[PDB]
Amino acid sequence: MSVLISGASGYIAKHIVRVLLEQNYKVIGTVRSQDKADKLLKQYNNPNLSYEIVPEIANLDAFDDIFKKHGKEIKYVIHAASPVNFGAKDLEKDLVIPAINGTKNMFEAIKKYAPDTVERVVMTASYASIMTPHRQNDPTLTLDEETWNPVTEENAYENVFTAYCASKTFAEKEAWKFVKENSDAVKFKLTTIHPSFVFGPQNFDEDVTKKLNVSCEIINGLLHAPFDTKVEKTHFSQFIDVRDVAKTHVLGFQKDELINQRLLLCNGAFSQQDIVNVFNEDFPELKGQFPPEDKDTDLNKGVTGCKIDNEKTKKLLAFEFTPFHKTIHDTVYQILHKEGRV
Ligand SMILES: NC(=O)c1ccc[n+]([C@@H]2O[C@H](COP(=O)([O-])OP(=O)(O)OC[C@H]3O[C@@H](n4cnc5c(N)ncnc54)[C@H](OP(=O)(O)O)[C@@H]3O)[C@@H](O)[C@H]2O)c1
Repeated sequence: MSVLISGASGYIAKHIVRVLLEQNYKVIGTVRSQDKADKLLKQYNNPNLSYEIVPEIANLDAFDDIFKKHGKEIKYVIHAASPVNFGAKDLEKDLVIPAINGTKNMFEAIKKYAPDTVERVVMTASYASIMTPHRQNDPTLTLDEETWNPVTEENAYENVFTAYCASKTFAEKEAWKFVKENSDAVKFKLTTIHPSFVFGPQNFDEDVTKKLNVSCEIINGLLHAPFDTKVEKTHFSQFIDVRDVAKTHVLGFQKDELINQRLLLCNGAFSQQDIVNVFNEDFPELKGQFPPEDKDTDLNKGVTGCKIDNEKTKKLLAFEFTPFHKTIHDTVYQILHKEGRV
């Protein structure tokens, strides 16, 4: 019963792999290069961990070799690989295609090589496949676990963000379509996880680099912004802590009540200024080294944008989510401590 995790070098995946190893699972991670496999193996230093090389999830039958090799021992699959970095003017080839093709590739590989062996697939979708991007600030829209981003292929590429959100939406659509079309052929049950913007520390301190992964780069850029930088105080989106996201993925293949569930991971609205306020509150001795405190935010005026109804998700998961102030605090502390400032 090993666990296969797609895209094991990224921000969220490294936490997922940490939780899996905490629970004594045997783990096979997918990474682009031997280069990245070598560094990861030294970071975890755990004999239960191995990596296979998948250079490009969009390519033909990308995951077939893994299942030809380990098909008999893999019992659970976490499909977390999807493009988050991409050329702003290659939205199809860098973003939508690998999102969709990586998902078809993973599911077809299971059907071809382990149809009666793989028991559960937990797929990292996104809050982006549930929400409507241009209605994040609309309090009359309520989102729940059965809501879908209505983006179409025609209007998907309005800008880089709608494109990414469409990439997650189209990929998830294909996953459920595959599941409904192959109920009797393949044995695995699918669970999708839908994080909103994921904040929290990098799994390893050494991965605190000059530029972080996209979601935490939001925090990192605000933390290093000149004191006079204009900070938006208007509602931006929902957040979730990476450690809750990692925990949720692992539960996702363990708990039978999470079968066929879309899990909506949000724990609070925020603006950029709400993040900046944590800097000033929690590290007052650094006041002036980053933009100032301002309590006049949408959030502090009762303004949180579209309504999040994830009561079903919270009941199913049963563990309590990490609050915003702590998530931001831990992100910031790890950066400042790495820099020798606190
Ligand atoms: N706010 C968030 O962070 C957030 C929210 C909702 C959902 N998600 C989803 O969580 C998952 C991980 O996101 P993240 O924040 O951890 O960003 P990340 O650090 O950039 O991780 C992305 C992972 O997927 C790999 N990947 C992307 N495209 C690939 C491709 N075409 N072929 C092979 N590997 C590919 C990446 O490897 P390389 O770096 O080597 O290319 C990396 O390991 C993604 O599916 C993302 O859509 C993230």
